[PDB]
Amino acid sequence: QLDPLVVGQEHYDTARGVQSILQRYQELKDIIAILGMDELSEEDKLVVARARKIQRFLSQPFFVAEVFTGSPGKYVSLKDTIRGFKGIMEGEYDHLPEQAFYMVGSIEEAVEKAKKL
Amino acid sequence: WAIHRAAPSYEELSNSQELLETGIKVIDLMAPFAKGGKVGLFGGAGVGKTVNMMELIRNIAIEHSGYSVFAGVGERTREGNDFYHEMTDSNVIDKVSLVYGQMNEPPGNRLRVALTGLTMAEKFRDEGRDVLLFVDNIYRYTLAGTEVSALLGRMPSAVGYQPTLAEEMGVLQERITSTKTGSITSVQAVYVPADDLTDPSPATTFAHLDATVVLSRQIASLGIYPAVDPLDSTSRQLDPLVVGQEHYDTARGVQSILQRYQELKDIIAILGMDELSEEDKLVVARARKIQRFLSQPFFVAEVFTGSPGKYVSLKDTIRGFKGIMEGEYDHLPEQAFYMVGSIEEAVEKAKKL
Amino acid sequence: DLDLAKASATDQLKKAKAEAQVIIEQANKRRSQILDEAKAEAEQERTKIVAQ
Amino acid sequence: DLDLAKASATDQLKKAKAEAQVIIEQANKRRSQILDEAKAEAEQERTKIVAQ
Amino acid sequence: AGAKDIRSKIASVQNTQKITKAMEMVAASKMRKSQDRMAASRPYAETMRKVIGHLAH
Amino acid sequence: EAIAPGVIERQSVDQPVQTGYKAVDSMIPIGRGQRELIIGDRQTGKTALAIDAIINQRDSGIKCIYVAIGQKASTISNVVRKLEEHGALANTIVVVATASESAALQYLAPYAGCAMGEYFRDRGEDALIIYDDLSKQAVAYRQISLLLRRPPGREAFPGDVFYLHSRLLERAARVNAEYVEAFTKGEVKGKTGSLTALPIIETQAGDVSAFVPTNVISITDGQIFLETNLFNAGIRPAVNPGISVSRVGGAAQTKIMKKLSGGIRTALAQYRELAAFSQFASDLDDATRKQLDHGQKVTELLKQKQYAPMSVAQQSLVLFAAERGYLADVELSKIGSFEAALLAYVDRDHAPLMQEINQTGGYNDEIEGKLKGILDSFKATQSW
Amino acid sequence: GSLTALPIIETQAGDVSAFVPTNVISITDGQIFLETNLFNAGIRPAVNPGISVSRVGGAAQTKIMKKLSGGIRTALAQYRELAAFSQFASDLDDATRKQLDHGQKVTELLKQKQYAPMSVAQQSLVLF
Amino acid sequence: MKKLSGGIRTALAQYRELAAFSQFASDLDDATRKQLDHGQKVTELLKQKQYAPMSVAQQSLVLF
Ligand SMILES: Nc1ncnc2c1ncn2[C@@H]1O[C@H](COP(=O)(O)OP(=O)(O)OP(=O)(O)O)[C@@H](O)[C@H]1O
Ligand SMILES: Nc1ncnc2c1ncn2[C@@H]1O[C@H](COP(=O)(O)OP(=O)(O)O)[C@@H](O)[C@H]1O
Ligand SMILES: [Mg+2]
Repeated sequence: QLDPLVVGQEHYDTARGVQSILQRYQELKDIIAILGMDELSEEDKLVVARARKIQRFLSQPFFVAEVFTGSPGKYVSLKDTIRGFKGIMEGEYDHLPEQAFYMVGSIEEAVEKAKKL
Repeated sequence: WAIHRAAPSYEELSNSQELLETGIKVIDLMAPFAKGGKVGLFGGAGVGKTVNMMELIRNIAIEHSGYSVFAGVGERTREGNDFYHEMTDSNVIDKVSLVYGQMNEPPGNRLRVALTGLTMAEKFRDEGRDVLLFVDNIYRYTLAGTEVSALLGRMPSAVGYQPTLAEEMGVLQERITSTKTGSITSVQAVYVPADDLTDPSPATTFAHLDATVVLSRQIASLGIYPAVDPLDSTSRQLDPLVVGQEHYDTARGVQSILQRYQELKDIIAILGMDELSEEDKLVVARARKIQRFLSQPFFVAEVFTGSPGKYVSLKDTIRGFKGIMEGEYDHLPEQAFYMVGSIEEAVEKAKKL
Repeated sequence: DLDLAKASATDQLKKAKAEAQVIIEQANKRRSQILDEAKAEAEQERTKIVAQ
Repeated sequence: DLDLAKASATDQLKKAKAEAQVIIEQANKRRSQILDEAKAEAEQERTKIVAQ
Repeated sequence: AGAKDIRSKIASVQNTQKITKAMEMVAASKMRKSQDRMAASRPYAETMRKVIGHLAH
Repeated sequence: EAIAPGVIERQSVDQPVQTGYKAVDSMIPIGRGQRELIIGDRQTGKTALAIDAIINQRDSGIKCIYVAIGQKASTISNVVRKLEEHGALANTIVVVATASESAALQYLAPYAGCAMGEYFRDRGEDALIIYDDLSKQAVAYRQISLLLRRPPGREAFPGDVFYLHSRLLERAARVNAEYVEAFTKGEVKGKTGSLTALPIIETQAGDVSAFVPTNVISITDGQIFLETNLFNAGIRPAVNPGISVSRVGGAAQTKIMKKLSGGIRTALAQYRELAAFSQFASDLDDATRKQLDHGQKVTELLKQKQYAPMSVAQQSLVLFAAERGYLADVELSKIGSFEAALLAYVDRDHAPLMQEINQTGGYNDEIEGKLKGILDSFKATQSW
Repeated sequence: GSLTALPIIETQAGDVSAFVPTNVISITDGQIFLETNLFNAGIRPAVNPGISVSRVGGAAQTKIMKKLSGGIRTALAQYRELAAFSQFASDLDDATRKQLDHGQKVTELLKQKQYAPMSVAQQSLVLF
Repeated sequence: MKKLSGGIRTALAQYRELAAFSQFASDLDDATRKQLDHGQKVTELLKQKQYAPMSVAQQSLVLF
């Protein structure tokens, strides 16, 4: 069902951009392993940081997992998630620590969590 | 006696846990032997395995009242003949019973020779003695059983081995234990296929080994004999609850000292000596002394070193190493420890140097 | 200034000389407590050994 | 002069810290050395009663 | 995967380890030389600053 | 050979099973009726962690069963001598099939042990059963299966190597009072029985993704994963957070422990991974610095000696000291001493409060205040 | 009486850890490992020091050869890794330059035409 | 198309030969930087959407 016709051009494009970024991050994982991260070009150090932010933003708390983590679950509408990923990719949140994105429902909650670190 | 027998029942086993004083400093400190346990010897070639075996035979015959049995499962005939001679010309041949089934034998012989050796060791045990049983290669005792199992047409199993691998290994390794009347200790040479410690044969063997002493070409190259590697040799007897706190923490001390020196020496190799810190120079100066003190002269090695062989009790090794590590004896040179024996002889060697 | 340095001298030695002993006293106090635990436990495990 | 007094004060406190560590160290070493003797004697007592 | 691909990758990683182990030694020798050339540079500035100080202030 | 109670006869696991160890009692709780795999490599402390749970039931009314499959006879004799040394043997059944015995005794032993435990389960009592190696049971079954010429599957294990462990571990269950009534012909009213299982698995080279390890991870309700890198580093019990979970979660913890513990385990997992990158360098370097110091002191606090169980009261107040600050000043060298003193002091003075927290889940703002008071008192007036 | 045997084994891609090669290496008293990289690079015979060894060794060597051939093997084993370091390092220390050029002289010395065997006199003289 | 594709083959060949350096692109000489940046562009040119077929004239035009 992931076709421009079925899901709209905006959703499709955000999904494909996320895939591209994460794959580009996979391709660097071995050079990062051997030579350390300081050898990566400045353009490819931005790719890595956005890739990691995206990795964390895909996490979410579930109502059926409160028994494990204690945190309350979240329900995220589609309209509300393609916007957050468009933002993270376009860079409008590129000044925020990674852990601002771990286990939050919507991008608002992440910009809010960043205030507490 | 018949060679097929049942392991000692549950209530024959010794209700204690003693230790075997081999008389070698490196082993007694870094890899103590349990009386009635299994010891793997993972050294290669050109490192002295045969002379280590002869020293263990000599010490366990003299400083205890035990005999020994050597089972030659599946190895070259040349080594068997030159072992027979190296033993006949050191007077230890009267203290060991040899049984040989070598590479030139049908599979059945290589399979049952280990049981022959073991069932002689059991007769010596029933007399109340403490016995020592050498196996020339347990891996070939596994492979002969694999050959036989294929001959019988049984279905293959894990990675080419017989389906009964663990039971064939167990019914052997479960007969050498310390009984209320006596005990059989065993020193077994182990060969790891393809350099893989996960292959079913090493994985099945290591379930039974208590200690493990690995010989190193390097430690010999530096000239230290025996050539045991103190960082890779291990024993599951090294626990305060069994060996005591002072022995445990002395061994852990020397281990940490040597494993730091192992990298301070690389820092020296790349950046030169005086790049170090002064604390580290002391570490190096003590590590070299400890490393020298792990040498020992054997009664069997007199024909090479000329020095008389020494038998070092455990207490003396613990004292020597606590002293060398507690900052005592920093005032005498590292060559005063080399090939000496006790520390009370290292002081005397430094006196005359 | 000669007046002031003398006063500071006397006061600083006042602090240091006594505080050495107050810390040494804390040391001795904890020594006593730790030895109480040590002797009590070294006695108490005799029970386990005799029941064994 | 004032500063010499200051230095003597800090030196006294340094010595006090060193002695606190040394005394508590000896007290813990005593804990262990007492408990081990108690352990070995109680255990030989067990062995005697069992042999009886 | 498969034994052959993994063995090829192991060979290539050992080769990489060789290359870096060599670059380290080269860099250490060049560091010694480049700080000798650093020690050699002081006297000129050290005396020129004294002259400038005397003349200036 | 029997079939476990059906879906309608179960009941959700509620009560706690206390081991002696802060690590598992805090991060990985075990409830009565749970099945909790202890998995790791050889010589990482599995058998130790298991018989330390057996010894701790010495007084909590839970009968215990320990089955040793394929073990050396010397090890079994030693473990029996320890079970006797701490008085637990009078409360344990030992079912033994040593490495020398037939492959048909090794393969059938854990079923005998489970049949002996179901006796208590079905009468409304509680039991705990330990399968010493369900990796050696699998090997003995593989032998018996290959000797019958049965086509093998992956790693030469038979097709039904999953069913072998499934029909075994599915018996460790908790049953509702109606099952206990109907079974016992009405002799026992209102009680609920349970059988808790701790199977032990051995993994080669820490490979948590072989066949049999994964089958048993897919059969049990959690796993305690003992890592060898930690064990060699002196961290013992070497519980590796981030791979070990308890799928019954906090429902099996006492109220006080559930509160103080919280997300402590994912906190240590975060700390342990952060250490991977901070090994070289880090920014945000005061919050990550306090994060690191806290996590480090916590790991230095979670390690514990063998044969030293500590009641829920002691674990609870030590976790209190761990979480409400109270430990920043004391050094990594003193954590040990802090704990020893703390526990001796509280044994000396506040024996009643311990007697209360041990008798109940025991959490309230009243008890929080009592604990804070004890904490500042020990912290200031006691010098450790 | 005596009977010495020189069995020959073929390996794929120089992999020693194959089945038959690792059996026969475990049966015999040594191995002469013939390296393809040395052969195609004109070093013939392509004997590889370091990875080849004789486990009876000097015990069977004639006295003059035993005296004149003590250092050769380890010298070449070290020279062949020093030459592998040398590619990335120009401006080599003179101390190592001496060792490299000496190892190179000797390596050039040991190659030999296909059918020209040498008596012990000639071999000992050249090694002297 | 036979005329035009000959240059695409060689552009992608040289790009595949140089690709190893794409991770160290900053170090390269500009004489090869041009080959690498032409390879990346001819690679980005061969991307195409689904159900969007090109007549031979359009393919030839774009490859030209
Ligand atoms: N918490 C601990 N602190 C210190 N030492 C420990 C601890 N736990 C275990 N050990 C040590 O580890 C050693 C081996 O542990 P244990 O035998 O329980 O592991 P295992 O996995 O059962 O070994 P195997 O797999 O061979 O049976 C024990 O002798 C014990 O001394
Ligand atoms: N304790 C020792 N003292 C002196 N020399 C020793 C000692 N141990 C081993 N060696 C030397 O190490 C060499 C290895 O010989 P050998 O034991 O035959 O090899 P392997 O042990 O591989 O069979 C011997 O030639 C011997 O001279
Ligand atoms: Mg175990």
